[PDB]
Amino acid sequence: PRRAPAFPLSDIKAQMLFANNIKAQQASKRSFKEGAIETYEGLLSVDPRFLSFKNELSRYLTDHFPANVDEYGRVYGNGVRTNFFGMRHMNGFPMIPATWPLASNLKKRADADLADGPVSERDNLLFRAAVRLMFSDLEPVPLKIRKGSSTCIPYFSNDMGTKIEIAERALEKAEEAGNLMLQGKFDDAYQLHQMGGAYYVVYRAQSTDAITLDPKTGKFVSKDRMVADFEYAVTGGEQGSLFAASKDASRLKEQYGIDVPDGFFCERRRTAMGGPFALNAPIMAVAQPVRNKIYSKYAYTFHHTTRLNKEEKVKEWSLCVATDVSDHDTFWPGWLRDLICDELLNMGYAPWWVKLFETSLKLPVYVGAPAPEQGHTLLGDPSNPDLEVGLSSGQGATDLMGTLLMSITYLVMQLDHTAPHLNSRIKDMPSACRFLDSYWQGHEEIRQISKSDDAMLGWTKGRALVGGHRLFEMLKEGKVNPSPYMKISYEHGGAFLGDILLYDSRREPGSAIFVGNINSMLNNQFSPEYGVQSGVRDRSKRKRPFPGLAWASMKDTYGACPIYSDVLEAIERCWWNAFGESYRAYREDMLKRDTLELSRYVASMARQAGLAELTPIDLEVLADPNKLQYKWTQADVSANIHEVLMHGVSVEKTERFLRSVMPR
Ligand SMILES: [Mg+2]
Repeated sequence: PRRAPAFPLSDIKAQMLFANNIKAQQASKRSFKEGAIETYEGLLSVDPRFLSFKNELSRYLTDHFPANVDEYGRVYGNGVRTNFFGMRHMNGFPMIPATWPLASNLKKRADADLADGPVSERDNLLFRAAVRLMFSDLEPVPLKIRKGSSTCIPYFSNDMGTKIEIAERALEKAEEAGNLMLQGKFDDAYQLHQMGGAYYVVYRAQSTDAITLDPKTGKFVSKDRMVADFEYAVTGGEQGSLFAASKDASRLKEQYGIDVPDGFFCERRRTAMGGPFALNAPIMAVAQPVRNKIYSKYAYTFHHTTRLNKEEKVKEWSLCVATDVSDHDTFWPGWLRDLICDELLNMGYAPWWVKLFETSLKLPVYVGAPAPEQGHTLLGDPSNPDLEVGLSSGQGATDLMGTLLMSITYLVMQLDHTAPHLNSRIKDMPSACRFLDSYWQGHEEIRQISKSDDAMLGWTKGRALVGGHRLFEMLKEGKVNPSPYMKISYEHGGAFLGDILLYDSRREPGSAIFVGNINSMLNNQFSPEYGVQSGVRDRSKRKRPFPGLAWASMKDTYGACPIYSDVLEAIERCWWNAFGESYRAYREDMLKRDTLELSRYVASMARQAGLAELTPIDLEVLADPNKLQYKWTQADVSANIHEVLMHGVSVEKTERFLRSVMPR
């Protein structure tokens, strides 16, 4: 069923992806690299005292605080959903090998018995209504760019001035590039305007992953993570193999002279892709106005801030179903990209813009280094973008693509299994739009709160409620998938956007509360994804600009967890045992140093201003800006703090660009 073409780095097609500069050339050739992360300034993730600490703490917390999750996956009591062994990884050392990204997910979807298009006309109207409501009356805003982010293919620039020039040029030339693509002249669009080429595959660490302690043997077992070899990836699974990657860390002693304590493993590695910036800029210029619309007009379903903001909505429900989606990005359907594009054309969107958007979701992928002596291969031909990878992580609108798919998928699930009496309200496009507009504002007896693959489905009192309970039972039974679109199940320990829904004896949403996940505090404090990057002078460009600041927001973020105090005391006791120092004093010193350093970056902050004007969100984001890419948005952050992390292209340039894209 057609193998994807593959080109080695030596091939002209791969050489054309990398500009004639040191950074781009280094990116093309970069071999497999691994090493201990600098967890905190002067502390490596493999430091013997640190691993001793992690061993004692993970064992103690699991012992004293076993998971309190009922038969229906509802969290109660202590607010704990699993063991605490997830911290037991040699951070910076990945599992081997990482996966080769699947060039086509068509067979993957078909074999999982998932649909190759909307099943019914109702579903087709709902997906199309989502496009109409999300992309209609948009207002232009400046194009915001993350400081220190790469432009990837072909320049690999990290310079803000260069990135602004690239983005401004992209907005000027997007029309000419899109029109070339409409003529099938992809090579010309890429050669002239750097719009096309490929995604650059970077493998990111998932610092904590499931580990269990086998009571029979007293030995730890890491969760097997399936990976595709090159043959499997190019054939979409027709040939080659899907096998468990090796998380065994024994090798670190032999290779690096690192002592590996019992039950410590190599980290899970996830594919992540970096888009060609010239192609992403015109997409981002439309994506941000879309987010502003859905987070304002449809704030009920889409705008999530605090645990109390979520709680106010959920408390009004008679039933709350916390869903789980299996491997969302890889299963994301190309038919949805095509349906979205077709609908945007029907709405009157510039055909050249729609073509750029379509192309961004079919683009080839350049594989770097999944393992030693592997990689440096382009999958797919940039002259005719035709890949079906699912949803590329570095595409300019990935969050919206997952949100569009999932929001409709969950609504269809509620219609099919609980509310057939609402089907008569969805007869054509105008009625589909009116119904969806009402549903997304939380005005119907069936409701939802969602973001990409995370959601909580609700039922108020009414005709759909009884069906809601049967659907929940069907999910518990786990024999039948309730959706034709994606693999849906219930979450084992229901949570929404980091906050655990803590139920009491009644097991009803009315008396349930949202609390911070204590395991996430431990993940963030002891297993960060990145090192401190102490060599990167400009802190605003680091992956973790001000790690010390997270101490100041900790009580606000995690204080509501039933075992908050217990965990902090266990940390103090274990850190004393391992380092002969106070963890609290260590964090207070880091908080002081980072507070002082922060004022250098904030124009409004005097030489020793303090954190007085900053919110807990501001502090969590300054310690981890990745939270601004999956948890929160621009409007949730103070303006003076957003400026530390982002820079923008003027609204004058974007306003002119947006006028040319949008209908009449
Ligand atoms: Mg969830």
